[PDB]
Amino acid sequence: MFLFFFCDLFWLRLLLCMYYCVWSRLCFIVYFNCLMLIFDFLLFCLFDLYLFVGLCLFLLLWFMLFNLYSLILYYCITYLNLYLLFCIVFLLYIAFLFLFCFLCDFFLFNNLLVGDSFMDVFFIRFLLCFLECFSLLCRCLSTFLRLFCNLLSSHFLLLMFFDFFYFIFVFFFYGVFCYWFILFIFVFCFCLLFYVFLYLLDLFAAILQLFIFCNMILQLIMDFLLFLLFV
Amino acid sequence: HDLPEGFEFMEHKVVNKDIHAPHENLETLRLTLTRQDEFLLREEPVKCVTVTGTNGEYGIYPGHAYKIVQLNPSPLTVEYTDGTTKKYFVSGGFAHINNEGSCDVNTVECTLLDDLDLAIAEKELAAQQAALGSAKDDKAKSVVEIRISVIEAVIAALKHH
Amino acid sequence: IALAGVGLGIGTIFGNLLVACARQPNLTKMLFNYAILGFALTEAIGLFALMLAFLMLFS
Amino acid sequence: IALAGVGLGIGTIFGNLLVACARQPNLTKMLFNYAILGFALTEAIGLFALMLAFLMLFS
Amino acid sequence: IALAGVGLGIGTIFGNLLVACARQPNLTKMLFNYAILGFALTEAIGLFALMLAFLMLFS
Amino acid sequence: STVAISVQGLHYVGTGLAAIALAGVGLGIGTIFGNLLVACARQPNLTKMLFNYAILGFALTEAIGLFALMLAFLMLFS
Amino acid sequence: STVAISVQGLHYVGTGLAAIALAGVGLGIGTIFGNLLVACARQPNLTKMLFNYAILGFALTEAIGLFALMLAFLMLFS
Amino acid sequence: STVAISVQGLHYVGTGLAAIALAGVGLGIGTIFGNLLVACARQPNLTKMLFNYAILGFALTEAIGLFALMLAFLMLFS
Amino acid sequence: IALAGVGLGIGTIFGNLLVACARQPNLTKMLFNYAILGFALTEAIGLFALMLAFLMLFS
Amino acid sequence: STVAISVQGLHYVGTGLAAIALAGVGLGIGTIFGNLLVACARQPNLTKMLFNYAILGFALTEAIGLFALMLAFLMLFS
Amino acid sequence: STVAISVQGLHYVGTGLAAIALAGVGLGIGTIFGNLLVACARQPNLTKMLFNYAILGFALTEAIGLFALMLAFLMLFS
Amino acid sequence: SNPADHFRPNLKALTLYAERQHYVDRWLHVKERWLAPWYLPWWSPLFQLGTWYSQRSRNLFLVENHLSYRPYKFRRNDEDRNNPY
Ligand SMILES: CCCCCCCCCCCCCCCCCC(=O)OC[C@H](COP(=O)([O-])OCC(O)COP(=O)([O-])OC[C@@H](COC(=O)CCCCCCCCCCCCCCCCC)OC(=O)CCCCCCCCCCCCCCCCC)OC(=O)CCCCCCCCCCCCCCCCC
Ligand SMILES: CCCCCCCCCCCCCCCCCC(=O)OC[C@H](COP(=O)([O-])OCC[N+](C)(C)C)OC(=O)CCCCCCCCCCCCCCCCC
Repeated sequence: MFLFFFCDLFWLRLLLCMYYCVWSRLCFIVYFNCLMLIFDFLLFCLFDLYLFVGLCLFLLLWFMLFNLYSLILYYCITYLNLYLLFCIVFLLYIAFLFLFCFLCDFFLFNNLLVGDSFMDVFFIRFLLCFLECFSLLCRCLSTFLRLFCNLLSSHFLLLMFFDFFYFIFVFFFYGVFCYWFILFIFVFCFCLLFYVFLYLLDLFAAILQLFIFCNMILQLIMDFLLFLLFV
Repeated sequence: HDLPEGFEFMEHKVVNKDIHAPHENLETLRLTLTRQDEFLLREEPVKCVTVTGTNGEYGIYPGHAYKIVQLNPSPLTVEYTDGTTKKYFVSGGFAHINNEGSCDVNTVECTLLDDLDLAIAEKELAAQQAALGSAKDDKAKSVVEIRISVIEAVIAALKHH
Repeated sequence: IALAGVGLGIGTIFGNLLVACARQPNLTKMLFNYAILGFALTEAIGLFALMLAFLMLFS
Repeated sequence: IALAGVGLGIGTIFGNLLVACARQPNLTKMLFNYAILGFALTEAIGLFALMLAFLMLFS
Repeated sequence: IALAGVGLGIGTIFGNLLVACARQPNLTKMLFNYAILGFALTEAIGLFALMLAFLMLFS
Repeated sequence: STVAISVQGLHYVGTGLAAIALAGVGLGIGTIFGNLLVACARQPNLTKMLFNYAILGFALTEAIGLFALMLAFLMLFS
Repeated sequence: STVAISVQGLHYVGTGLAAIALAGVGLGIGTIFGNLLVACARQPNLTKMLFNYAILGFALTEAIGLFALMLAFLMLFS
Repeated sequence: STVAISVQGLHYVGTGLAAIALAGVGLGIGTIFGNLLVACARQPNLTKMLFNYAILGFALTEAIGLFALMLAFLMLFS
Repeated sequence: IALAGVGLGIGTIFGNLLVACARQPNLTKMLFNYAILGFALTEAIGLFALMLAFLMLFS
Repeated sequence: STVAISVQGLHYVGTGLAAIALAGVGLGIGTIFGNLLVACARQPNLTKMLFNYAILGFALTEAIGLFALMLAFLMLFS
Repeated sequence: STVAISVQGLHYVGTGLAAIALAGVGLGIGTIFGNLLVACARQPNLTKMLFNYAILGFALTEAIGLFALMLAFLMLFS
Repeated sequence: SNPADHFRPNLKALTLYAERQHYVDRWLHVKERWLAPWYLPWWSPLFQLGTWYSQRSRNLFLVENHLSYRPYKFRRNDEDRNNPY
């Protein structure tokens, strides 16, 4: 089975071509922490710790072109599928993990064995290592699940509230001309307030979820970075 | 050429109780109430002492846990095992309470509540209140409000009894 | 299930008692009496819960 | 089950009573009265739940 | 069961009241009045739940 | 087989559950007033502004209680 | 045998359960204000920045309560 | 005898149960902001930094509530 | 389920015990004895719940 | 007589009950970040070190929710 | 009359109820790390020892979670 | 249901179907055509890359002796749990 379809970004692609045929400075980035990993001077890393910047920026652009514009009615999030997000996060996370593993430095994993020599090795430390190794994959899964669920829930709620607002506005506006106009006015004002609140909340939540999505990957990378001191 | 430290000439040091030691049942608190490097009371056994720190009022009895309290302008009560009461008024300072059964209350000024006059206290508040209205700047107003807080505490302290 | 609240409430009283006793050991006697008073009240509620249980289990 | 939120509430009052007594113990005779007042109100709530537990148990 | 929280909420008010009174005994009257205010507000919710219980009991 | 059943006593059960939410509201009221007293003792000068904010907190918490209470009454009479 | 049953009144039960989700929301809001009073009492000059953050916390907490309330009303009308 | 029964209305009950998970999430969020206010009054110089950490915690806590809300939609729409 | 409010109450007692021993490290014995007393009372409540559980289990 | 019955909508109930476990996880996370915010204001110089431990708790706290979430799928899809 | 009935779908309910036990484990872990952050700021010179004790506490709570999951899986399959 | 139907791609244009057997056979023909010429010895890494993994997978499939039944991958109806056929 081969389905031929298209993304919902063609107009946005046209706008990108129109408005970016000439250069422009960028000074505001959703996830700025990918550019500043080291905060104490004289510390440097031999690993390619700045390799994630390009992917981070592209992912932010793509997910912002989809999610932020999805607040416009009838705009489609073409990628909104659980397993597709799983594939994306699998790609990024496993690629970085295999980059660390191909280094063939086993000492890098010494920190997995949690605790000190005082703790019993078999009954405490080994179990903790098992849990942490499980927790890496669980972090991947939680990242993709969170990204999926936030969008799904937000858009379900928006659709339901908009349906209710349409119903009351269309089939009960005549109450403005009736003696119970005050009740309708109160309800309409409440609905407007709810509309504004929901839109603001969704706008903020989209950006914050993208921030967290990139921060999980950067945390994976940082957990295995080692910094040398200049002398 | 080594010089003595000024604390070597002081022969009344602070005794701390080792944490790994048995407890003792104490019925007396050794109080040391001090003003401007002058002790009004010295290792004086008192049944209880009531002090007003920033958080609130503390009633210190023998065996009270180790604590440091930053006092505020307020009355201080000292009750002897006789059941007799002596009330002072302090403008500030610190109170060090030791689990060994000692309380060293060092104040910048500690005056018996009898010495203070309520009539003088009331007129003084009125004067500072007028200045607070005409106080030039924010800093001046803050200083004036410090005086009012002390005055009202004094007025309230005397009206209590 | 009502015993869950009673058991927790009893533990809460003693938890504060230890803090209070450590703060001012000289008053352990008075605090201990008040702590027992609180237990005597919380356990009283437990009796009602048990009574209902025994008044429905044997019915 | 409502008794769980009553008995626990009683323990909370006494737990704070010990700390209040252990902070300034000369006010015990005053605090104890207020502590009893709180127990007199929460216990009153428990009666309402007890009332229903009895009305439905005998009807 | 709605009373469980109401009864517990009262205990919290009468728990902090003791601490507030011990810290600042000079303000017992004002604190006591506010405690009564909070108790009345919580009791209002308690009656709301009590109203529903009775209606569903005699209906 | 297709069987349709209408139980006329389950509009009571839902009503009782909606009343449970009141506990989370009633307890919330006590917490605000539980800490209001401490705040007044700490800073008696602000006995007024703190009281107003506490009233705001109580009203908003009560607003949640009444939203739940609306569901309780709707299912009681329907 | 294959038997299909459709119970009508169950939607009342589910709606009541969602109302319980407002218990924590109401409690959470009360907690914020209680902490607000202490912060104001311990730092009286910040009576506005703290107030703004309290409103922000209430808004987010209210949002969670509204997500549940949508299901409560939706099932009640299903 | 072997009898197979399929009750349609049960999906409402499971949906309502998931909504209860929001009670912890809503409460948890209020806990974060309560500490934020009590922390900004202890060290206002870091208010901007603390506000940033509070928001991060809100999303992580909020994320969990969405997991439950997804299950509600799955059963409510199936 | 009543055991849930028992185990938590026990944990509350010992949690406060550690703080009390930290605040007043020379009064460990009296705190330890009082903590044991609170555990015994709370455990007694749990035993009552266990009694009902076994009575219904074997009925 | 021997009668075997198969109720085909019960997995919804089990799924919702498992989802309720997420309330504790959400509450625990809020507690962690609340302590973090009130702890950074006390020792700001170590802010970064505290953050690392806070995330560790989240990693060890969110994992438990997955088990409950895992059971939901194993029953929702079966 | 003597009637014996065997419901297939009741193990889902038991599995869900057991999964609810994790809410306490998750909250307990949050409490452990919440205090850990506070303690580290108080006495940062003992970070390692406190971290070791916190891990021990997490392990014991996790062990209880394993017991609950063992019951859940047993009922789910058996 | 209806709200759930809003989360679908909105620009579906064409769907094509093809049997696994047919396109697998066509791919094998292409691979044979490109790997047949003499100037690509069998010992070259390219030829082994092309052939060895496929041979190994097919051998593993042939050697399989499972006690359970695996329903046909391309049945007409795979939605009924109580009918593997
Ligand atoms: C049988 C019926 C026919 C169908 C046969 C199909 C055979 C299939 C074989 C089996 C395949 C199995 C696997 C399939 C998997 C599918 C998966 C999938 O779809 O995923 C979704 C996914 C959606 O991605 P997306 O995010 O939407 O972005 C992709 C877009 O293309 C946009 O992405 P982008 O913008 O980044 O792309 C770069 C873009 C950069 O931007 C541009 O260049 C702008 C233009 C964009 C064009 C492409 C968009 C198309 C929009 C819709 C169609 C436009 C109108 C067509 C009108 C048709 C009228 C009938 O540049 C181009 O597109 C380069 C091409 C430009 C062509 C310009 C031609 C100018 C001609 C001028 C002639 C003048 C003559 C003058 C003579 C004068 C004489 C006097 O699709 C893909 O990723 C691509 C899937 C393709 C898979 C390979 C298929 C095989 C090749 C088939 C070619 C058929 C040609 C013959 C057709 C004849 C008419 C009937
Ligand atoms: C950084 C923050 C950005 C915030 C932007 C805030 C925008 C504020 C907009 C105010 C209201 C605008 C009303 C528009 C009305 C249009 C006509 C109409 O009927 O619409 C009704 C529609 C729907 O209204 P409705 O739901 O009442 O429609 C009823 C229709 N029936 C009955 C048939 C169902 O309005 C909207 O959907 C508007 C929502 C806007 C939400 C904000 C979107 C922001 C993200 C997109 C930004 C795009 C920027 C691109 C720039 C270039 C990039 C390279």
